[PDB]
Amino acid sequence: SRTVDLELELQIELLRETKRKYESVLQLGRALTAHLYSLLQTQHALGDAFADLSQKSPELQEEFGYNAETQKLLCKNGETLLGAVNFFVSSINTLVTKTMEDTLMTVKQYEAARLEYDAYRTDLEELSLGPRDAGRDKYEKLRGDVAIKLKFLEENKIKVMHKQLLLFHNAVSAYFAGNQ
Amino acid sequence: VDLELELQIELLRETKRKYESVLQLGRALTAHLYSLLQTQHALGDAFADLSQKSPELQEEFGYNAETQKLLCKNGETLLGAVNFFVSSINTLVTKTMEDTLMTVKQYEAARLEYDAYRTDLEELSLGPRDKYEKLRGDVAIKLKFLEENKIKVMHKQLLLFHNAVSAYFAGNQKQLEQT
Amino acid sequence: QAIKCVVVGDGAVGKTCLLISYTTNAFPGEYIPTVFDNYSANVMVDGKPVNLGLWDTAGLEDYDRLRPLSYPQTDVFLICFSLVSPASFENVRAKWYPEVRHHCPNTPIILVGTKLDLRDDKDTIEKLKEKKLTPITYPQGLAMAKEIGAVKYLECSALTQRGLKTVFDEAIRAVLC
Ligand SMILES: Nc1nc2c(ncn2[C@@H]2O[C@H](COP(=O)(O)OP(=O)(O)NP(=O)(O)O)[C@@H](O)[C@H]2O)c(=O)[nH]1
Ligand SMILES: [Mg+2]
Repeated sequence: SRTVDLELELQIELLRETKRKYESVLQLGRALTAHLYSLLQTQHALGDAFADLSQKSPELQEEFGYNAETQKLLCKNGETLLGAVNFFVSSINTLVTKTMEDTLMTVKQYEAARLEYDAYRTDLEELSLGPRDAGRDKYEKLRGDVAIKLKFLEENKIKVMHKQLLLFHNAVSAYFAGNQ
Repeated sequence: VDLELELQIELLRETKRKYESVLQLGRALTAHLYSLLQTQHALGDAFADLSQKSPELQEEFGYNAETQKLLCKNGETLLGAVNFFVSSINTLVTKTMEDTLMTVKQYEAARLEYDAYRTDLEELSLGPRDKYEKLRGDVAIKLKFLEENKIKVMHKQLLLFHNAVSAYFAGNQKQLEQT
Repeated sequence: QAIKCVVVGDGAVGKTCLLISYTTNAFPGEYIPTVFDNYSANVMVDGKPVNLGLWDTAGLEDYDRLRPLSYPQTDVFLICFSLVSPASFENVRAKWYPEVRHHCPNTPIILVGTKLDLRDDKDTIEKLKEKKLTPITYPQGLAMAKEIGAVKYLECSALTQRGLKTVFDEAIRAVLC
């Protein structure tokens, strides 16, 4: 006695699961941004301590200086990285937080409508099983609305993620190329 | 009193300091680096999963997962090195240097007393005990032997650390091309 | 929900002590703990679960180049200054206000008076009088915020905690409004 739009409901479950996983990648990206920022700074300090020690220690002038230059270079290349990651996080935050929420907002209206329609016919039956009488639009309209949104949403999800994954990957790689 | 020693000791302290402040930035480096691997480990898993579950973006989640993974692998080695760095330097600070700085507190307990008891018992004179130098040897020969150690440990420590950082990026770019 | 709060403001003011006191309930004293570290906190703001991310910064010119890197995706800034340091307070408009805006001209800012204790103590009250200076009164700190657009102005001591908890409870409200 339950209404089921099989294909559509399978897609709604998959979108909820995707948002769940994306929100998770999003949390990791944020942490990534914090830790990267903490690292970057140290390497800067470390770069000074070493450089200082380099001048106040001729016995180890070359050894400290060699490390000071490296910690300094890394710090600089790690600024470009931290930037790229902020862009990754920000971009995906919009997708989940806004684009996906727009659709889900429409998915909730449709489900609410599906359930009230089920309660409606059920009430009709347990009313017929009485003094006899044996002789939907909102649900159907909403059902069509989400079908369209799920389609646009999926198209946009692929473009955004394809670009964000490509660039994030490149940045991560570049933080070794120009660093080598 | 004796200038040389107390100019050698005033420098074993400024040094014990800079190395203490290096030991700090080093513990931090460890911490922040450990965190970064956890996130990277988690990110590669999240990416691998999405890769299997998302055919539309299978390649993109695919290579991101691998990268994050080799990166985590290499990072553990780097972390080993950094841990060794900090530790070793820590030994040269909490022990080797303390052992020298302790025989100095002693030397000082029997340092100003001879210069004091001098200006002191100097007042009583004209009206009408020798191992301050034994400890002296244990603050000159205990000291100079420490500086050779500084050089020995730091020279090696400074180099492993640097090669490790270097290796880190070499191994990365290397393996980050076998694809 | 995830909110990102970054604490900036002339070095020596007490931004780090402000975050360690608030999150672990202990003065950063006793050794000065893990440098360049960041802090977070889970708080119940009116029957609501909030994940509060706190970003620490460096106040010396030398870190000017890699400071804005922590600014992106921020939800609320905390420009700090010491009520015992007139020189700092001035930099609130001189350096901080312009920078934070140079990057995020649309983010809610809140002014804070770090070190509300060393304002009525016997010593800094004399040496601060030895330099021909004086503490920072409510007005001008209250006016500084207004001279800016600060969604709020508060004062606290990481040593006494007094007014500490309110600082972050406000930052959250300034966010979800
Ligand atoms: N009495 C008192 N002292 C404080 C307070 N906050 C910080 N201090 C002291 O002020 C000094 C500087 O504190 P700190 O937190 O390091 O300042 P900071 O703004 O983080 N400096 P930086 O940008 O360089 O890291 C420390 O010696 C600390 O004990 C406070 O609320 N009351
Ligand atoms: Mg600080």
